[PDB]
Amino acid sequence: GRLIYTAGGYFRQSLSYLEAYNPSDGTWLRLADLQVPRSGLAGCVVGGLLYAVGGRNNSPDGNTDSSALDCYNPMTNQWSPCAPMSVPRNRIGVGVIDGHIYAVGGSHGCIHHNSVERYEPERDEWHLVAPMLTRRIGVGVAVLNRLLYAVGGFDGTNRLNSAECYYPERNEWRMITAMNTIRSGAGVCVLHNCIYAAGGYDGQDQLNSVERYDVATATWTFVAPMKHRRSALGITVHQGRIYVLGGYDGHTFLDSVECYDPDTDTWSEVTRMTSGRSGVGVAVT
Amino acid sequence: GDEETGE
Repeated sequence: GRLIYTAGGYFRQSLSYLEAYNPSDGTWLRLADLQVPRSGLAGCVVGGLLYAVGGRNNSPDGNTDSSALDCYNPMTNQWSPCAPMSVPRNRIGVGVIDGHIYAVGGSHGCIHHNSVERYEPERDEWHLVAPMLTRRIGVGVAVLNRLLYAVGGFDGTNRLNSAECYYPERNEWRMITAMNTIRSGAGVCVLHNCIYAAGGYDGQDQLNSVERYDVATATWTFVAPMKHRRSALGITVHQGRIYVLGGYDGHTFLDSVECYDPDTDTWSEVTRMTSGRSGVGVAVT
Repeated sequence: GDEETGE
C-alpha cells in the first residue's frame, strides 16, 4: 500500500508540512515536519526514501532561495540532510533515472538557470551535467524511455510552450515538439508511455487544460480538462491514475485533489488536503 | 505575490 506524500508548499508563507494520503482508505497521515519550510521545491523517491529538493523559504520578514537536499525515511519518520546542490534552485524540476536525482533549472534571485545537476545517493554527491538549451524556471520534468524531458517554464523574459529532451548516455539535450499551450508552473508526469502537462499559467490565466505527448507520433493532444484551474500544483501517478494536489487558481490556494482515469478520460475529486496550498513537492512510496 | 504561484 503505497502513499502519496506532499512536502512543503505555500499559504501566506512557505510551509513545513509533510503529509501522506492513502488512496485506498482516503486517510491523511501527519508526518515529521521539514527542518526548513519551502515552496517551489520538488519531491522524488529513490530506494523507498523520499527527497525534498530546492525551492524557496518565503517568510513575512524575508526570502531565502534553497540549494538543500533533504531525505525522509518513512520507517523512522525522520528527515536527514544531504549534500546541497551547486546552486539554489527555486521553482525546480526533478526526475529520477537509475536511482540518480536530476535537478533541472529553477531560479536564484535574478538568475534563471539552464544548468542541470545529478545526485548520486550512494556517494552523497552532486555533479553538473550538460545544460539545457533553454533557461527554465517553473519547469515540468518527466522520465520516459530512460530520457529526461524538461517541459515549459519561464526563461526570464517569456513563458514557454517549448520542450526538450536529455540523453544521459550521450550527455546532450535536443528540442522536441512544442506543446499546444504556453505553460509555466504546470504539473508534468508520465503515465502509460505518455507525458502529461496539466494546468499551469499561460501569461494571462491559470489553466485547467491538460495535454498529452505521444512519443511515436511526436504530437501533443488535449485530453479532458481538470475541474479546477490551477498553477503551481503538485502532481504524481499512483496505480495507473494521475493525482493533482492544490495549486493557485487566481483567487484561492486550493486544498482540492483531482484524479484522472486514462481508461474513461475523466477527472474526479478524490479528497481534500488538510489545508489549501500551492508550490508543494510530491512523490509516491 | 504573482499569478503563477500566488506568492
